[PDB]
Amino acid sequence: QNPMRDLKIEKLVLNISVGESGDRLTRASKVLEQLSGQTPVQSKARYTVRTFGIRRNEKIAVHVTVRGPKAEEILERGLKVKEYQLRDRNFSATGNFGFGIDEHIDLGIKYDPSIGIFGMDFYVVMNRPGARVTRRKRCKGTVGNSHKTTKEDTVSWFKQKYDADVLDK
Amino acid sequence: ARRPARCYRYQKNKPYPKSRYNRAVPDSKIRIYDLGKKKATVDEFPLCVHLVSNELEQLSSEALEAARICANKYMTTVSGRDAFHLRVRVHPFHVLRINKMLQQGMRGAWGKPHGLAARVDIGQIIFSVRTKDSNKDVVVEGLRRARYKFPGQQKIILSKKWGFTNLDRPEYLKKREAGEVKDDGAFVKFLSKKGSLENNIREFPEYFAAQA
Amino acid sequence: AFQKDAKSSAYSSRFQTPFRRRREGKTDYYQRKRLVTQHKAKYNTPKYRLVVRFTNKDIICQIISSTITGDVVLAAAYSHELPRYGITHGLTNWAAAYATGLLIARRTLQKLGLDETYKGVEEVEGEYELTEAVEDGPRPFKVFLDIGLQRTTTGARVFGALKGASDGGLYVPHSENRFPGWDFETEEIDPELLRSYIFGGHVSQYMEELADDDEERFSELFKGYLADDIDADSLEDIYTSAHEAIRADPAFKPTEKKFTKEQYAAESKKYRQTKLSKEERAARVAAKIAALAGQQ
Amino acid sequence: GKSHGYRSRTRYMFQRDFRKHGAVHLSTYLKVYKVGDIVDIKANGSIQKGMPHKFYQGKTGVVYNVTKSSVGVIINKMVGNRYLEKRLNLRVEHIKHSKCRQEFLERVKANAAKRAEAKAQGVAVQLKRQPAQPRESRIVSTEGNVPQTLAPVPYETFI
Amino acid sequence: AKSKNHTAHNQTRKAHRNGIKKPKTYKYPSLKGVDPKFRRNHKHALHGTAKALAAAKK
RNA sequence: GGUUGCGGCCAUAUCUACCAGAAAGCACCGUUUCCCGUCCGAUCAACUGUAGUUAAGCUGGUAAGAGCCUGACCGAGUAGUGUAGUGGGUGACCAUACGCGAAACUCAGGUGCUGCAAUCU
RNA sequence: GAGAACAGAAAUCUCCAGUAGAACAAAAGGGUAAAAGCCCCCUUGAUUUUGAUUUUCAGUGUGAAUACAAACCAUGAAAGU
RNA sequence: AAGCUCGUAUCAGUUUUAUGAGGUAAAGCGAAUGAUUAGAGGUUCCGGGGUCGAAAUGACCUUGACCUAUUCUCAAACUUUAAAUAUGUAAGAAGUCCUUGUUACUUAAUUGAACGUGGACAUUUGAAUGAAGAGCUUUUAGUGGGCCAUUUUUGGUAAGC
Ligand SMILES: CN[C@@H]1[C@@H](O)[C@@H](O[C@@H]2[C@@H](O)[C@H](O[C@H]3O[C@H](CN)CC[C@H]3N)[C@@H](N)C[C@H]2N)OC[C@]1(C)O
Ligand SMILES: CN[C@@H]1[C@@H](O)[C@@H](O[C@@H]2[C@@H](O)[C@H](O[C@H]3O[C@H](CN)CC[C@H]3N)[C@@H](N)C[C@H]2N)OC[C@]1(C)O
Ligand SMILES: CN[C@@H]1[C@@H](O)[C@@H](O[C@@H]2[C@@H](O)[C@H](O[C@H]3O[C@H](CN)CC[C@H]3N)[C@@H](N)C[C@H]2N)OC[C@]1(C)O
Ligand SMILES: [Mg+2]
Ligand SMILES: [Mg+2]
Ligand SMILES: [Mg+2]
Ligand SMILES: [Mg+2]
Ligand SMILES: [Mg+2]
Ligand SMILES: [Mg+2]
Ligand SMILES: [Mg+2]
Ligand SMILES: [Mg+2]
Ligand SMILES: [Mg+2]
Ligand SMILES: [Mg+2]
Ligand SMILES: [Mg+2]
Ligand SMILES: [Mg+2]
Ligand SMILES: [Mg+2]
Ligand SMILES: [Mg+2]
Ligand SMILES: [Mg+2]
Ligand SMILES: [Mg+2]
Ligand SMILES: [Mg+2]
Ligand SMILES: [Mg+2]
Ligand SMILES: [Mg+2]
Ligand SMILES: [Mg+2]
Ligand SMILES: [Mg+2]
Ligand SMILES: [Mg+2]
Ligand SMILES: [Mg+2]
Ligand SMILES: [Mg+2]
Ligand SMILES: [Mg+2]
Ligand SMILES: [Mg+2]
Ligand SMILES: [Mg+2]
Ligand SMILES: [Mg+2]
Ligand SMILES: [Mg+2]
Ligand SMILES: [Mg+2]
Ligand SMILES: [Mg+2]
Ligand SMILES: [Mg+2]
Ligand SMILES: [Mg+2]
Ligand SMILES: [Mg+2]
Ligand SMILES: [Mg+2]
Ligand SMILES: [Mg+2]
Ligand SMILES: [Mg+2]
Ligand SMILES: [Mg+2]
Ligand SMILES: [Mg+2]
Ligand SMILES: [Mg+2]
Ligand SMILES: [Mg+2]
Ligand SMILES: [Mg+2]
Ligand SMILES: [Mg+2]
Ligand SMILES: [Mg+2]
Ligand SMILES: [Mg+2]
Ligand SMILES: [Mg+2]
Ligand SMILES: [Mg+2]
Ligand SMILES: [Mg+2]
Ligand SMILES: [Mg+2]
Ligand SMILES: [Mg+2]
Ligand SMILES: [Mg+2]
Ligand SMILES: [Mg+2]
Ligand SMILES: [Mg+2]
Ligand SMILES: [Mg+2]
Ligand SMILES: [Mg+2]
Ligand SMILES: [Mg+2]
Ligand SMILES: [Mg+2]
Repeated sequence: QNPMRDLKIEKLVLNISVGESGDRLTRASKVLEQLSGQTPVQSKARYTVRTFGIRRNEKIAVHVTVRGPKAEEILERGLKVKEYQLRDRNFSATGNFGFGIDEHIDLGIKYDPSIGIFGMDFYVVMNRPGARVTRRKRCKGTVGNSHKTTKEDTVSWFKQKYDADVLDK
Repeated sequence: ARRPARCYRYQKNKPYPKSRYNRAVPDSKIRIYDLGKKKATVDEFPLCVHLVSNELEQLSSEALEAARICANKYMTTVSGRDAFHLRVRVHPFHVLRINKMLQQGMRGAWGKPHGLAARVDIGQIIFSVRTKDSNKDVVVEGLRRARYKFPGQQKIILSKKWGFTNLDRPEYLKKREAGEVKDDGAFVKFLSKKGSLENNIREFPEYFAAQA
Repeated sequence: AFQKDAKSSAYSSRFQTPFRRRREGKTDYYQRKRLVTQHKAKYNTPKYRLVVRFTNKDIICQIISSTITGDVVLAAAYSHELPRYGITHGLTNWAAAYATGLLIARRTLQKLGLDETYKGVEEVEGEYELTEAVEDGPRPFKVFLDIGLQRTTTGARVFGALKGASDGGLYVPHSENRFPGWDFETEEIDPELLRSYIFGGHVSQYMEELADDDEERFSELFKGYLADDIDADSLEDIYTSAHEAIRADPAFKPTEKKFTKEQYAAESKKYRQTKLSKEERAARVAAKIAALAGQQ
Repeated sequence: GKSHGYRSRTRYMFQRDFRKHGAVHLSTYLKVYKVGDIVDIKANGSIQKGMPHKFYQGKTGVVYNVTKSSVGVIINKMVGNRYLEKRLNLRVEHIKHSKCRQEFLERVKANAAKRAEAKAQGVAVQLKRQPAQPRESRIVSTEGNVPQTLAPVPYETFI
Repeated sequence: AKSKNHTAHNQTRKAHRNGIKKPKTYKYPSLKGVDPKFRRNHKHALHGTAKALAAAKK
């Protein structure tokens, strides 16, 4: 049947990819600090593209992964700004999805000119329960087909709760 | 600017091809190994006549070209440029070297690549040709003509088989009018009696009658 | 799986499968080697490992040696034996680890003959020591802690099995710094925190801080300590007497059975599918070949 | 220049095996060797410590010593017109007990049991090994087996 | 100059005159190389059993 | 017989797709006070065996499946090769004599066996 | 490969597949997957004393390595290395 | 050359029996790496063109790239497999087995490990053939330009190279 297959939201990952380091970076990760409440993590540039103004290991972007009800909060608060409208793209065929928004302020952050404005990549990862088989140390293993998170199967969960829209075909 | 074909005729030295340690080698004078109507379906041309090497020797690319050209140039202008299919059955991957130039200290003779040649066996096929049995004599004399471009003895033999397939005419006509042979390009594919029964039947729906 | 997935003939053909017990993720061989293998000058002297394995809420302590024919078990004491010693709940806990590692310590020491010798620390104040050398008499039984795949974390509960197996009198070399009460910030152990843990004083201190600040949860968990009414402060003396029971009778009463292998054989053989004959296979196939042909 | 290094020329010889790579199974370490055990040497490339020289690869020897990870193996190496004894220090991963011995033991022990049973039965023991003897007389029956007449076959092509 | 660089020619001929002599086995090989721990004790395990065959012989 | 913990050999055990799985054991699962670890109690630590489920992990079965393994009236006594001749041939090369003898391939059978200890309608 | 604002073939974020198709100063060849690779933490065994061995070989020297003994140490819960 | 100690005790440019190692020949490329002829069939946030257009995350023809299942040809520095010839060790008295001393090494443990005392078994005492025996030491000559045949084989068009 379907007793122990839910669709939980595993984690939500906010991502601010900003093409430089230094001050403007710390202001972009000060943003994510007050949204998540957790202290967030920074990403070094893989190589030097020189037309993106990035050097190898220059600490370009920032992100944070959030789990539990703190996600559904920020998912909804971000799903607001999308007018509860997503696309058929935005959904991986592995059962997860994500969107993006300019103006982090468009969810209740005030403005605070000493900080500034940044757009965010929102990414929401889904799995059913029992997916720690693929995570735990001992006896790791991949979860069978019936229980896997698919695309057609997550959209059917995404319209059901939240009432929102898939929209493109 | 080429050394006479005598010097490189015999198979004396180890096969030494273009390689990560060669790199320096010229372009083969033969390029195009299939001629005539080369999409022609397996049943279109039954007849096959090979050119067979009777020696253990070396054919140069530039000979392979000149015989290819020669034979085809005839075979088309008698029975027509769609009448047959000419498959050069050997490739020249062996790099020939030349040491270009009393004296003194100190000689070293390793060659820079002078050309390429196909190492052939005794009874190894140079040319294969398929046409309809109607066109036999034209093909044969066409191979008999390219013969003169090759050093040393070679022979032409009517194939026991059906075109370029691996089946004899009767054994092929067996699997053909039984449901077992399906067209692919110029060649064919065959019904496996092992593997997934599902797409075994997706392919060869002609089969699964068990009749003509 | 997927379409652009689905490994080829090649990939399979050339694949090299690991060991079964690495494929099942149960055995880290790079460690197993370095544990089991014996000094070649000590010949057939067996190397004896103490295997400590937590299931979900049960504990295993096995003293094992090794053969090319497979490993051999000296003796084992599981936590789920702990009721006969008067522990009916929290058998997955640090103080049960200690309890189980001390049962396994005496049990083996019992069956060997070193039982009256090498009694370990009987007072169990939780001070840091390892069982010493009897002068003019056999050396203690030396057994090595096999942690399995357990992450080694200071205060983790595999090292409860340790402390109890050491305090049982077995020789199990080890250091302190993985014992709860080891200060990160200094070289110090505070064995008072370790004695509390040995007796469950971190679990008993939980019930108290629970009973008055949440009774909804306290319904849920400790529910057995209600229905049997063993309250928070009563815990330390549950264990304190459990050791008494332990060193009293280690002897391993086996289960009473109730039925037999033949019975368990038949009742289980009910449920397994027997393999098809090739004749049976030639049937279904020839049956499918009749089916799908002839306009399906 | 010419090159001869310690592993010079060991390319395929010390090559691991097919599908047999990766850390070695435990019974290799579980074996016991005492002095005077007759061992085969084959180097296992994945274990670089205590590894034999390419020469001794395939050479059988007698262990003269037992240390922590290693058996000392004593092997007689011909140099010039004589043999020289050489003492190899080999890690267990390259050493293998040799079966050349066992069949001779499984014979000796057989001869004692053959002998005692024979003698206490009586004389007539035959315990030396005779090599393969000529065939004894026989009559092959024609019955339902009638000689099949074959002939050499003509020339054909089928290319 | 330019004179021949190397050969093994004839060299087995000379080798076989006096003939590739077999290694010459003994009982009681020397302990050379044997571990010092084993040997040091084994000294007393031998010195020890020599006294025991003196007293016992009386 | 089933399952677990420790294994040996390391695919007849791995791969894909399905179906079935009583009992027990596993498991997934609940919690965050305590030792402890993370950006994130996801992993790791800890407490509860309580609140739930065989959904998945696990085990079995299915398939002219892939792979793997085994055999041989397969390829084939073929290729290669030790030995011989004042054999053949302008040669290239080839037969013959006394021996050894493959490979991919073709067909067929098969799809983990088992050591210790515990436990189980 | 399927995904995510500016973001483009290349920035950062995610899941799936992945027997090594990578990495290990350099030549090449071997070897390695809960590693031998990547990150981290702790360190100085790149230390002490004298012998045995293996390669090259005359069985000399040199270079290089291997396995012990006697110390003093490092790391780790520990076997160990 | 000198002998020296011994005398069927060992001895062997050989076979056989048992058991090792090897990666050449061959083979293979609808197996890995690499090279290579030809078609056939799939595919797209999408390589270039063209056509309908006021734009397609348009629709079509096109040509590329890709992907699948096939096809001709290949390797000294490629390979799953893998010969022949050659090559290691064994075929007993220094053997096999029983009892149980020594020890400072080793084990939880007289447990081991090594060396033994004492004890049972010697007609074929443990394959074939051969042996003008076997073992052993000192001392010194000439030599240290080589060349040839068949087979394997490198450079060279080749050479009485
Ligand atoms: C049997 N082998 C033959 C061998 O017999 C020989 O043939 C000669 C051929 O060379 C002679 O002819 C040639 O040589 C003559 C000098 N001897 C001068 C004339 C010229 N045609 C013929 N007159 C006789 C054949 N049997 O040379 C050719 C060959 C194939 O090698
Ligand atoms: C040297 N030329 C070729 C040589 O390359 C090889 O050719 C094979 C040929 O025997 C195979 O053919 C064979 O193998 C099939 C696959 N198992 C099945 C049966 C048969 N068709 C072809 N599949 C591939 C060619 N390269 O063997 C044949 C040949 C003529 O000697
Ligand atoms: C009888 N032993 C085997 C016999 O079982 C059979 O072996 C094949 C084996 O050659 C195939 O595999 C072989 O060929 C592949 C290339 N086509 C590469 C891998 C190689 N082991 C295996 N996949 C199936 C066995 N039955 O054919 C070869 C053999 C040696 O005769
Ligand atoms: Mg995995
Ligand atoms: Mg030749
Ligand atoms: Mg040749
Ligand atoms: Mg040459
Ligand atoms: Mg050849
Ligand atoms: Mg012409
Ligand atoms: Mg000059
Ligand atoms: Mg010159
Ligand atoms: Mg000609
Ligand atoms: Mg002629
Ligand atoms: Mg580890
Ligand atoms: Mg410490
Ligand atoms: Mg060189
Ligand atoms: Mg090998
Ligand atoms: Mg390899
Ligand atoms: Mg591996
Ligand atoms: Mg390894
Ligand atoms: Mg080293
Ligand atoms: Mg006999
Ligand atoms: Mg000269
Ligand atoms: Mg000279
Ligand atoms: Mg020179
Ligand atoms: Mg149940
Ligand atoms: Mg949880
Ligand atoms: Mg945990
Ligand atoms: Mg199910
Ligand atoms: Mg299964
Ligand atoms: Mg199959
Ligand atoms: Mg076999
Ligand atoms: Mg046979
Ligand atoms: Mg056979
Ligand atoms: Mg031949
Ligand atoms: Mg021959
Ligand atoms: Mg001859
Ligand atoms: Mg003749
Ligand atoms: Mg013949
Ligand atoms: Mg023959
Ligand atoms: Mg199977
Ligand atoms: Mg993975
Ligand atoms: Mg590899
Ligand atoms: Mg890995
Ligand atoms: Mg792995
Ligand atoms: Mg030294
Ligand atoms: Mg040296
Ligand atoms: Mg022989
Ligand atoms: Mg070859
Ligand atoms: Mg092959
Ligand atoms: Mg290939
Ligand atoms: Mg080769
Ligand atoms: Mg042999
Ligand atoms: Mg004899
Ligand atoms: Mg003599
Ligand atoms: Mg002299
Ligand atoms: Mg002189
Ligand atoms: Mg001189
Ligand atoms: Mg001269
Ligand atoms: Mg001449």
